Amino acid sequence: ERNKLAAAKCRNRRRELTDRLQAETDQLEEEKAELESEIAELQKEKERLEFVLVA
Amino acid sequence: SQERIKAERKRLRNRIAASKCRKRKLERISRLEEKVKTLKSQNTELASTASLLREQVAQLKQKVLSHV
Ligand SMILES: [Cl-]
Ligand SMILES: [Cl-]
Ligand SMILES: [Cl-]
Ligand code: NA
Ligand code: NA
Ligand code: NA
Repeated sequence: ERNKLAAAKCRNRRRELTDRLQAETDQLEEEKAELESEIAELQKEKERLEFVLVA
Repeated sequence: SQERIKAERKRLRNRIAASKCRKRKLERISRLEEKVKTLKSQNTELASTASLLREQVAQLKQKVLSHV
């Protein structure tokens, strides 16, 4: 009965630091995915150019 | 004399709850900091690989153009 209130109060107190860390984590995850995609594209392009060159 | 011991039990329960809260929060924060560190490292490596690939693609494209 009382646990919901206690946990709710717990998640609210000084949540600026945890929110900041979580946000930074989100940003880094996005940047990671984007970099992996960029590496995939760059590798495909590299292979295609290496294919054009054999001529 | 008897209501007071029950109120002391409630006080102790409150202090225990607050302590467990603080602990769970500190573990969460620590975990998040580890994850941020790991992600920073990984993104540094990936950024390097991407930069090198961009350099290589530049060289290759320059070569392809040289034969036009
Ligand atoms: Cl106490
Ligand atoms: Cl938390
Ligand atoms: Cl700590
Ligand atoms: Na990806
Ligand atoms: Na980039
Ligand atoms: Na480049």
